[PDB]
Amino acid sequence: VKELLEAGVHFGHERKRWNPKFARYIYAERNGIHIIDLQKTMEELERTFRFIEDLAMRGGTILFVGTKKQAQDIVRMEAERAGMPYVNQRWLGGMLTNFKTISQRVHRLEELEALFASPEIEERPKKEQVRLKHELERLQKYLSGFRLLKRLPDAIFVVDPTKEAIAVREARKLFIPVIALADTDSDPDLVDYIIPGNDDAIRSIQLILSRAVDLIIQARGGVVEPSPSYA
RNA sequence: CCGUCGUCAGCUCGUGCCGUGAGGUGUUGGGUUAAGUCCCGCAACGAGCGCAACCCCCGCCGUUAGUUGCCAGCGGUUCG
Ligand SMILES: [Mg+2]
Ligand SMILES: [Mg+2]
Ligand SMILES: [Mg+2]
Ligand SMILES: [Mg+2]
Ligand SMILES: [Mg+2]
Ligand SMILES: [Mg+2]
Ligand SMILES: [Mg+2]
Ligand SMILES: [Mg+2]
Ligand SMILES: [Mg+2]
Ligand SMILES: [Mg+2]
Ligand SMILES: [Mg+2]
Repeated sequence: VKELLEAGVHFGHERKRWNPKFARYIYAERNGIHIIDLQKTMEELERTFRFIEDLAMRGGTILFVGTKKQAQDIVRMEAERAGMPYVNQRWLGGMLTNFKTISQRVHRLEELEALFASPEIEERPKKEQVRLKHELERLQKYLSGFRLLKRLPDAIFVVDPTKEAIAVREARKLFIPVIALADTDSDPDLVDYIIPGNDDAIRSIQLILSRAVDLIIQARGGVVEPSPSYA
């Protein structure tokens, strides 16, 4: 499952826009660029996946965090493939720390599902349709992956702990383990299970996500061959 | 019970987040409207009292009804 042709996909980026805590996972600066010791990536995959694999067979949910436009679509395929929740658009404040309240806003979604599946009155004003439809069209935009989540995840898995510091912040306050693919602009000490790698190139996001999705499905009852990606 | 600022676009709440704390946040920000009006954005997410709507008068048309009201037509018409 592990693989070594990762250097055929990322080895890292971003110059002196670095975070000094990450130096322990950096090989050298060549291309005017911080370069990640890929060896140092394997070590942490071994330990991180052990967590994920051990987390797999226990039948426990995982929240998928990626919202930079470089990792936007690629998380949506993969979280569904493993049948687990994600956030694609905005990470709402209090998704975790205020779950019962945020998820009180999925009950409005599930309730819209039914109402627009006929009939429960269509003699409701034309303009109210206009209003309700768009609201469904609005709600749908954000919550499509969060709706699966019906309880606090036993872990969360992140693309950018720097870009999604808020997510990381809530998880911490809820003692939830934090997992993340994360490059040198990020804060290492902040993540429990670290995948020290490029977090912007779609290449790198595909390799590390999918193979982690596969490790999840492998120990969660079955296996399957390849998954969708743009070249 | 009333005047009043003021028919002005405002005033808050629940939870979460922030601050030792008063409190902030949301309610700020772009745009739009008669309006916290609606949109877009966002550690905020919703809820409430207000705005608006629902009620009355007027402007067009219709159905129903035709006296004490009306008279288009015809006939009588002392001439109403
Ligand atoms: Mg990065
Ligand atoms: Mg509060
Ligand atoms: Mg202060
Ligand atoms: Mg406090
Ligand atoms: Mg307060
Ligand atoms: Mg105000
Ligand atoms: Mg205020
Ligand atoms: Mg404004
Ligand atoms: Mg006004
Ligand atoms: Mg309003
Ligand atoms: Mg706001």
